[PDB]
Amino acid sequence: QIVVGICSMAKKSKSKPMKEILERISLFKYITVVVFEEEVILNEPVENWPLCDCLISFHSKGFPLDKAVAYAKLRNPFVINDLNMQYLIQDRREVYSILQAEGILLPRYAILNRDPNNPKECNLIEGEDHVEVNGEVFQKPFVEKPVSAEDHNVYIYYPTSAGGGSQRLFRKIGSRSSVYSPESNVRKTGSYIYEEFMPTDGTDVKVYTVGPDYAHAEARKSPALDGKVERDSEGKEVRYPVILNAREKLIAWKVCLAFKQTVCGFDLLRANGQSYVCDVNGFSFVKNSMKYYDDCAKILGNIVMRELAPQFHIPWSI
Ligand SMILES: Nc1ncnc2c1ncn2[C@@H]1O[C@H](COP(=O)(O)OP(=O)(O)NP(=O)(O)O)[C@@H](O)[C@H]1O
Ligand SMILES: [Mg+2]
Ligand SMILES: [Mg+2]
Ligand SMILES: [Mg+2]
Ligand SMILES: [Mg+2]
Repeated sequence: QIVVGICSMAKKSKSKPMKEILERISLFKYITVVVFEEEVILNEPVENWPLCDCLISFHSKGFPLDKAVAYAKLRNPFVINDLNMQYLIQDRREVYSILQAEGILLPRYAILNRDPNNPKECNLIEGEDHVEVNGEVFQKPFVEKPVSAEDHNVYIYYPTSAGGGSQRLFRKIGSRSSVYSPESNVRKTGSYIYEEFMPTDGTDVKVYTVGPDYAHAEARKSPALDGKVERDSEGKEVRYPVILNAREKLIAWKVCLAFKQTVCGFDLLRANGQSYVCDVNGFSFVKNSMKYYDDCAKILGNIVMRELAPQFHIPWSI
C-alpha cells in the first residue's frame, strides 16, 4: 500500500478536523495513513522516523522544522506542503514579499526593522496622528504587526478624530479577541510592519485551499474595533456565508502555488471594491463542516493516487 505519513505536533495531529479527514483518506483502498508520534518527532533522530511515500507535514509552535526538512531529504517522499516555504511563512515580511511578486493586492505597507546593533539608526518618526516609516507617511488608522507571523499581538491605532487610543488584538482567549487601550503611541521596541487600515463591512473572509482549484471560504467578525467574540445559542463562534468571486478564486490559486502549500489558509479583506490578502497562515483545515471533510480527503487521496499509482502499479484513471 501507499503510505501517507502525517508529521505535526499532537495538538494538530489529534485535532478533530485532522482525525475526520484522516478517517476518510483511509477509505482509499490503496492508502495507509501513518501518524507520527510527537515523542518520536521531538526525541528520535529522523533515521528512526516511520517510512512514508507521501508526507503531509507542517510547522506549529514547538515543531522542529529542521528535522522534518532533514527527514524529507533522507527519504524523498512526495511532499504535499513544501517544508522550506514554512520558514518563510513564519515571517510577515517574507509573506508580503511573495504576495507582491504574484501581483496580489495587499495593503500599502512599510517594514520597520529595528537592529539593536545600531542605536543611531532611526527609521520611524511619530506624530500625533501618523507615523513616518522609511520616509513614508501612514495616517491613522493604521495597523502595526510584529514581524513574526506567530506573534498575534497586532495593534490598530485610531485617529484623534475617532477618539484615539488603540485596539490590541491577541490569540482568542475565551470570549475576547481584542481590547481597547487609551495608548495612542506606537510600540517603542521590536520590528514591525505598518500598514494602511482597509475599510471593510466589519468582517474577515477566511479562505481554505486544498490544492489550487479548490477553495472554501467563510466570514467572521473582525477583532479590529471590538474584541467581543460572537457565539451562537449553542456556543460555537459565529460564521457567515461567503462565495468567492472570479478575482478571489484566482487569488486562492496563486497563494496555494506561490507558497507551495497544497492545504493553505489565508485571509481576505473586501474593501473599496477589491479583495486584499492581509495574512497567509499555511496549513489550515476548516472546522465543523462535513462537506469540507469529505472534499478535502477526496482531493488529497486523489492527489496521492494520481502521483503515485504508476510506480506502485495500481490501476488508476485520470
Ligand atoms: N491592513 C488591515 N486593514 C484592516 N484590517 C486589518 C488589516 N490587517 C489585519 N486586519 C485585521 O486584524 C486581523 C488580524 O490580522 P492578521 O494579519 O490576520 O493577524 P494574525 O495574527 O496573523 N491572525 P491569524 O489569522 O490568527 O494568524 C485581521 O483578521 C483583520 O480583521
Ligand atoms: Mg486505506
Ligand atoms: Mg493551498
Ligand atoms: Mg489572520
Ligand atoms: Mg496569521
